[PDB]
Amino acid sequence: RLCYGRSPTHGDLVELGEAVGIIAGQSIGEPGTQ
Amino acid sequence: NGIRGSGRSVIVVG
Amino acid sequence: SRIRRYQMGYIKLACPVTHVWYLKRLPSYIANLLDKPLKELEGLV
Amino acid sequence: GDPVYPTINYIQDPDEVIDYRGPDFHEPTPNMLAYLKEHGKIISREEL
Amino acid sequence: NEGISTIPGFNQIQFEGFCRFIDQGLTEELYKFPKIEDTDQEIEFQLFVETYQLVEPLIKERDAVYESLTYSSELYVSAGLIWKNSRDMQEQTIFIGNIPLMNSLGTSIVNGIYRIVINQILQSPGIYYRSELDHNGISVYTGTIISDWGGRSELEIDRKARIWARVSRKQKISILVLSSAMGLNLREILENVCYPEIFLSFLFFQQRCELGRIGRRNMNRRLNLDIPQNNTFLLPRDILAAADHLIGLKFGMGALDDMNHLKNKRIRSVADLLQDQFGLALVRLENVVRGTICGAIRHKLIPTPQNLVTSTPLTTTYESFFGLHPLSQVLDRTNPLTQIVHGRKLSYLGPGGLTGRTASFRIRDIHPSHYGRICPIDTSEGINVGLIGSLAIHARIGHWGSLESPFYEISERSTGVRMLYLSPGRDEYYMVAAGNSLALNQDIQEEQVVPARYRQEFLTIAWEQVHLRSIFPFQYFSIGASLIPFIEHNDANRALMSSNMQRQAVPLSRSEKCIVGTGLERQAALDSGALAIAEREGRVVYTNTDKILLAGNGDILSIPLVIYQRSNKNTCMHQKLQVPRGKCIKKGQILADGAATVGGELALGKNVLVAYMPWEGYNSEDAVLISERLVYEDIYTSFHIRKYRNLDKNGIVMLGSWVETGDILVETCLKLPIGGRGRVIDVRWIQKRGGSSYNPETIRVYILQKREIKVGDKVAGRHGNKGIISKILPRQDMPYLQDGRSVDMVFNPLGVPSRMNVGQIFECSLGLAGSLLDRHYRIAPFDERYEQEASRKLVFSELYEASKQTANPWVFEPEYPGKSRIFDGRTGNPFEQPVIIGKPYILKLIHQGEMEVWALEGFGVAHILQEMLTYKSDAPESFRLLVRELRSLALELNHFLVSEKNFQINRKE
Amino acid sequence: MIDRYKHQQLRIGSVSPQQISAWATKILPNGEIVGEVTKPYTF
Amino acid sequence: RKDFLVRRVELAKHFIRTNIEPEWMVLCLLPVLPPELRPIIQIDGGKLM
Amino acid sequence: FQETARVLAKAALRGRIDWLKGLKENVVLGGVIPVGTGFKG
Ligand SMILES: [Zn+2]
Repeated sequence: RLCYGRSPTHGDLVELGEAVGIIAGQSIGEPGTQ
Repeated sequence: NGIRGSGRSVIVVG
Repeated sequence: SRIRRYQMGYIKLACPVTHVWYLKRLPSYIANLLDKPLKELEGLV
Repeated sequence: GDPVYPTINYIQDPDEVIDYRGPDFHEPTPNMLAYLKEHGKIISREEL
Repeated sequence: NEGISTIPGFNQIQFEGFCRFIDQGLTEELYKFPKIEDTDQEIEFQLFVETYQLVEPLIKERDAVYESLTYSSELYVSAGLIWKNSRDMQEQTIFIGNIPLMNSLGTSIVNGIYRIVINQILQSPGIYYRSELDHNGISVYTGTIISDWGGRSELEIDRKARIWARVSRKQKISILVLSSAMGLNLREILENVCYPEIFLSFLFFQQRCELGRIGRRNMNRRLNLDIPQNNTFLLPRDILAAADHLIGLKFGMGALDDMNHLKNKRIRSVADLLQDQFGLALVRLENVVRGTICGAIRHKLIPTPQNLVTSTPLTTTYESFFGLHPLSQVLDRTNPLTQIVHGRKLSYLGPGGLTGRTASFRIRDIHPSHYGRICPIDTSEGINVGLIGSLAIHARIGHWGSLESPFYEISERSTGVRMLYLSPGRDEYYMVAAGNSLALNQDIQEEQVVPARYRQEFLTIAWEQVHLRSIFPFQYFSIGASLIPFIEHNDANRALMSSNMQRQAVPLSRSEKCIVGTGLERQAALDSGALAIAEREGRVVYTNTDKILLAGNGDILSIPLVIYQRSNKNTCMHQKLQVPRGKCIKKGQILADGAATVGGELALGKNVLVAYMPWEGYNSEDAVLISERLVYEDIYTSFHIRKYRNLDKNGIVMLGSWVETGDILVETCLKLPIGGRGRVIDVRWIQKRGGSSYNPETIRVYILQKREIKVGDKVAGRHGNKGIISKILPRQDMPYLQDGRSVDMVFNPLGVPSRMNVGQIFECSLGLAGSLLDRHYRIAPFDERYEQEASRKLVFSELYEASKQTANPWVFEPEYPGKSRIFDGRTGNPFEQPVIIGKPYILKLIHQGEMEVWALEGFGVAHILQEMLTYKSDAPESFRLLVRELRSLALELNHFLVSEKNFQINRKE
Repeated sequence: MIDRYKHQQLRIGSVSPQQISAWATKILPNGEIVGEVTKPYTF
Repeated sequence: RKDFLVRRVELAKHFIRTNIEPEWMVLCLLPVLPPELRPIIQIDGGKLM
Repeated sequence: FQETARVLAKAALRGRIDWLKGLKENVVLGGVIPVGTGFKG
């Protein structure tokens, strides 16, 4: 949790069990269309 | 060869 | 009828044959295990 | 002011049936069978 | 000679193609038929192309479609020359097979289904001299010689001479040895080619040499040879001149070529495809007759040419072609527009063509040679973008597979005026200018500048240098792009969107002509085929709903009428009468109307009063808030026909039955699906299939559904505006004008600056003016060539005339011309800003994975994902399927769930 | 905080000429061994 | 040559401690895919899918 | 996902034991994905 940091979805530390990899992949891929 | 081988409807604004 | 979908069969072969991707492919595990180039073995087969 | 190109060229009567025998329409397209039968490309059933 | 003074017919391309085919291709294919000589003791003959007789079909068109038989014509040839050894000529008229016939519109009926043949674009045989960029040294100049079949033979050039060919597998194919093996002497080889110094310093016949007729012309044009047109073989002098031009281009004496140029591409038509199919059928027939000869000599019996030949190969070949070829497609009978815009399509993909992903990005973009020949607007959206295009209006095939465009000479010659058709390669050398001559600056009027096009480049030149001149308005656009009024005020993207949406129009019950039009709807309705045109002159002596009787010079001609028939895409077809009894008519004039046509003009929609304003967020997105008047006044009502206690004794549903969702009519009994309910108009028992068997697989039933305009339907205009109906409001709740009339539709104004459409406002204002003045307007595109701001004057003059003749000052208000103040329907208070008021022409439209798993895993809903996967699939079923598929290839899988308490392994199967 | 310690191991391997018989060979009432396809036509 | 030799060493070290015999690469017996996994809808009037 | 030919051949030759510690592994298997509500402990 401390290496990742704060999640922009809710505004606190990332909860255990959150798929940060899929979120990162989507957040990097979806701006490529525009 | 063995190796190689909900209702969709329009949405409106409410 | 799911037992039919799960049941399988077997066929006995009079002469042995060799897997498709164990030989022809660029990584030839049989050739690497037999210390012989692919030319002769291809020939035997 | 008034336009240089006359507007009367654009005005068309609403209850008007278009006459295709006019200066701005091509010749009537004949039936393919009759057109090819007149020129002798296709022979009739009796004449055969 | 037609098309130089007026717009040509929309079906002339396929007409002339089929005529050329049935005129020359059949004989050309029968000439190349081989001769089979056998059966010495028996009496036989060979294939003599002397009779060549085609008999008219016995069945009629109506009958064929009704009974699902192909409409075709018989072929009887009396191919008799001489026997094998009997020394007596035994000539018998043998029946080879049946050849399909094309209608006047271009559609062929095969097995009861209207089918069309779409043209194809591909490169032409010849040499191109492409300069491939080289990383090291000078740029390598590679010249590719294309043959008629599609072969490729390249010639490379390195820093040195290094004249090698790419025909062989190796990089160096010894072009010198290849030229020596051709049969030419070495001395003559070094003496014929120019610059013999570098030549001396430098130390297949199946498809490559078989160049086509156009290939020889292209090679003689690109090079400087004078080989006669009869020769169609690749001579060694061709390769010599190719090497000479390549080594000359290496020194700077040469010019590269562009494969995107229309002069480098050839247009195939229905004639070429049908000729190839006839050739394949003749090959099959030769094989069949050889086999039956080998069988008859075995059976020891003298055969008969009638019994020796079989009518199977031709029929089966044409059936397979019309059924499985990518170019052969079914006709789209949604509206009379799709019937005329479907034959004008050009396809880059297909047999021997570029694929979807294989095609480079340079092929899809527009080329300067496409002007007046290929529409720059029409393009099929999707993965196949840029590969499907529409043929221009003033375009035809130029005897060499090249599409040409008309042009007008403005040079001081003997005649001074001649509409010339110019090939895409010949037009580039002339000065083509599209500009008016309304300019005078104290000169001879010939020193004035004008935008012109020369060598695929735009430049402004004087009026003395121009050679040709384009004078037709619809010369550069297709049928779809032309039907858009005020196209100069819209973007090309919205023009494409409107051209796509006009195809998806539903013929309504009662049709009305548009107040503001482009003037091409007349010829569209003429070439549609849904209008009964007179084939003879005379008086109409008997008018009835079923037929019309025309009496001319004693002879009486009976003309049937389509009464509530079904199209291919569930659309009713009906024809109404427009001529009273006892009036005179001429050939080519309308006797009966048609569907989506009134008065000989295309009518795909109605005129409705429309205001542009935000209304309670119901039109925040692209959405329309319509009035309830369109529901009870039968404005946007349409018919749809689908095919599949009420059951009779035999089991079939009787006529007049009102089936409902779930009712059965004939699993064992066919049931109407969800959403389908209507009156059963007619039932036909298909006891005999025509599939060569009497198959009562089922009895065809037809239901009619009158679909009233409701919420969710898509309404679209002719300028790219699209809207989904969100709410229906009563007449009392809609906004009302100062005259007291409630508006019918309310559109969102914010879309106008978003999609960049300005012509819709002109159309609305001019339609309102025409509705008040009882006038209809037909405007040709690009009216600004007459004067600057011509459309503004045309609209405002009519608005003011309607405001002054009829005392309606709210129509044209000087403070804001084109805008008027309206009121609210609920509170009766005026809005603080004026709104646009007009009567536009609104059309009714017919259309009413791993990423999800990734999103569900991102949210964190594991149970929902598991449930969704188990519902989509139905140890799980997917795991069993995978383990079975893997163990079918000698691969073992095990789950091996290990328990952490007692430390034991449990295999789960 | 001790985890739940779930352990699942999916193993892959090449089958043996002896293990292949464990899939198709089934028992019968008379006792005759069955599982072999000896006829080319299936229907 | 040395890469082939290293790959041979790596391949030979596995078979010593993997219970997988190397003579199983040839098919002395062939498996058969189940019927429903193969495309089979129904049989009616001698029809074969 | 990409080769599907040699990635299975080498795995069957080595006799690889795969522990289902991923997402798409359990997706293809059909069990609960150890992400979010499925992540226990
Ligand atoms: Zn304008």
